[PDB]
Amino acid sequence: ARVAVLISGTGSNLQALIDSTREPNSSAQIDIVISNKAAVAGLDKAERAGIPTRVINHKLYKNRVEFDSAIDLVLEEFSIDIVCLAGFMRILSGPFVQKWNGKMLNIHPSLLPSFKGSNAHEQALETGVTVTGCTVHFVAEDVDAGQIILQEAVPVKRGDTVATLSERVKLAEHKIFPAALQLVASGTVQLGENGKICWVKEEHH
Repeated sequence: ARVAVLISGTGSNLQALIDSTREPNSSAQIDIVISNKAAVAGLDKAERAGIPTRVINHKLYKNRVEFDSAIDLVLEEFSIDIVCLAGFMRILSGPFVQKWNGKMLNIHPSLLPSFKGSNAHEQALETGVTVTGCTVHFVAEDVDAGQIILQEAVPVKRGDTVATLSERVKLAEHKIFPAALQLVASGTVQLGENGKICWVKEEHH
């Protein structure tokens, strides 16, 4: 499967994803990284890795649909099969999300449905949970919404700060984002017609 990563900044987990695709039995290759913002660190990560990049500036388009159509055209040109969102900060239009239904993954630094929205590590600490985690899911129209592929529980430790909790969750993300991509890229996990996850036994051995 040919994979695009959409970013807006540092491309968190992008290196984890690249490294996983270089493993011997990978089902995925990262073929393009697209940012809506010029000269961000995630672009440099992609370029240093030899991966094509594009910048699509939302200010050059009249509205969200036209902007997202420009993203989709690049995806079409590069024959992309699967999109991963790695810190992408714009809300994708309904038409775009519908088109990519079941082929677009995002990650969130909580065990959804807990701690939706921004600042999930601070929300976990303020709430006083002892277990948090991260979640990889298919993207649906409501943000953080969409069917869950993988989750990993991560402990909150006595004394944690936002920084120490965030680095522990990030280590889990580095595990589950590539693992989820491989499941989807291999066809082991697909989104069924019923809109629920399907774990498929593949014909090819």
